[PDB]
Amino acid sequence: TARKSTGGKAPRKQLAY
Amino acid sequence: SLGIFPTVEKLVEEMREQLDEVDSHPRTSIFEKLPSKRDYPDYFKVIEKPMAIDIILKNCKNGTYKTLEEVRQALQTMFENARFYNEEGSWVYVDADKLNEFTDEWFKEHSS
Repeated sequence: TARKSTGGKAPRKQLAY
Repeated sequence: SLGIFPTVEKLVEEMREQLDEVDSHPRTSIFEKLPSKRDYPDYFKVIEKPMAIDIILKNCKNGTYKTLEEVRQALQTMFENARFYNEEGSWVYVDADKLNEFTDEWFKEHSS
């Protein structure tokens, strides 16, 4: 699947805390 | 001596040639180096053993990994870290799974 436009990771939401 | 570096460098080049079908990004891109501790400090508190392609290559050159078995486990850890940290179906998660399927085939051939 296409890369996120900024190149960032895709953490699960709970791990973004 | 270079130990197993020549063989693992070949594996890494083959991995880098696995490109996404839509945007052609190499599936290795996000695994080349560890996440920045500045950008993702909490990654280092949830992932017990960080691993990336640069570390695997350096470990082969410095003798820390002397066997393909060791590299196999390092890659397994790297992919497990990505499947734990990133949303299922995200670009990072899919790249981990596609690369893991590729490396599994390569290790099978090198264990035949």
